[PDB]
Amino acid sequence: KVEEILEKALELVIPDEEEVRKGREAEEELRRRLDELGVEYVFVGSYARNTWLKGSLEIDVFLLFPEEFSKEELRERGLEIGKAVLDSYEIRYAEHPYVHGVVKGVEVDVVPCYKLKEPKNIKSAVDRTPFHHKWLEGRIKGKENEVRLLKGFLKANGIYGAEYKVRGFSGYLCELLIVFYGSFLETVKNARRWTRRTVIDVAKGEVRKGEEFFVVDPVDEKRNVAANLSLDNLARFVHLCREFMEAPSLGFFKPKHPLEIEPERLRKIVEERGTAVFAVKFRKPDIVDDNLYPQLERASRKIFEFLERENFMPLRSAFKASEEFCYLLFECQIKEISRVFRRMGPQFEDERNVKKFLSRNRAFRPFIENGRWWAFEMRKFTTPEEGVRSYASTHWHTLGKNVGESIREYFEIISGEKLFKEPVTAELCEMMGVKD
RNA sequence: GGCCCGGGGCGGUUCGAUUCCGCCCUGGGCCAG
Repeated sequence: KVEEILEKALELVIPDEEEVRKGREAEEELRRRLDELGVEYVFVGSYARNTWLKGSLEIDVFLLFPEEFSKEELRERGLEIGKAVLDSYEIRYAEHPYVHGVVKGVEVDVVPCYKLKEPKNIKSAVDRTPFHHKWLEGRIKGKENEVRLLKGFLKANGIYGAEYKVRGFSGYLCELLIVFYGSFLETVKNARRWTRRTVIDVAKGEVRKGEEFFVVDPVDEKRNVAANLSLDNLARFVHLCREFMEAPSLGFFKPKHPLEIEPERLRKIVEERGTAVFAVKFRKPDIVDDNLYPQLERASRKIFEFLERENFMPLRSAFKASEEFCYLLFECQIKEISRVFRRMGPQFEDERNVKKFLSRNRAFRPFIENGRWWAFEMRKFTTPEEGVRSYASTHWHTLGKNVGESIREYFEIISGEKLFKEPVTAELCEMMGVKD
């Protein structure tokens, strides 16, 4: 039953003593190092508030800087500090560059920011993290394990991150929800009544109807914390809460096995579906996931849309990434359409336009039907693949700055066996609802 | 980089395009780190 299951679950989300101590001695050594240089800092993030999920230990140290400092000064002293304070350092880049490293074995993030009083005057998102901590540090005390269960849940089912690869619930959003509902269970029990029009103003301890799913930042009434959450993902969650409440289980907190299918079975299935299944392969632009994916979607979409307006009756799109390449997969209901198709002309009454409509020499001689003229034209392509090779070769520019640039220079369309050998059998099964 | 909203030019396609497919400049807003 519910309580039972949550009890054995705490064992998958709560970090064990050796993992907790390791983090401690790290926080310990790090505080020492920063103090021996006396820098004005503050630990924030799930580690600060002991809400981090077992296996995801990371300390996030924030360096407070005067309001007048020029951004550049913040990066330079920020880089300097991290340098002298870390065992190993490697510069990373978000809205502004920062340093990421390791101390006594654990991950550490060193982010520069402005020490400020009162939400406005914030220049970057980083400048808000400090507040979010101050606001969260007092109210979350005594619920960490709830935050954890809830993170483990979302993670287990692939919707925990808030980056563009997941488009799920950011950690902050998670804690914000525990603070509102009081515990994991109350959260799950209430999410079942969530709609795409639901608003959640933690600050006013209220819930209302809006024009989109909106969780208002306690610190900033205009910022939506769940801003990046995909409508579908929001759905999957509600549905996950309804199923969990109906039949609790520990399986909801255990990641689902990759479950890979032998290419031969997968070939039969597509044969059984009798659809056109092909992919568009091209070299992965060497860029960060936050830019790669929003592009892959655009790409997948433009092509999906080229496909349906072209009457190839697309059923689902999908994409995958690799160190090596990128695959835009598709499945159409039409392997081959006719060459002739009908075009709509003007109404018989409109002599002018009709005349011009007939000035176009065509191979088939247009006819009348229901008052207006029609014509028979010939397609430039007759299969989905044939068409996608056309759309891509000429519209690459509209498939995302980077993705589109790599497609322009090189890309190929795959299919058949040659396809179930590529590193994409998994997505294809998801795309096709393959089960068992 | 992506999304949203808005200006000024174009190209293609069409009997017919502000209205489909796209490209230039270009103003504001938002998202991820």
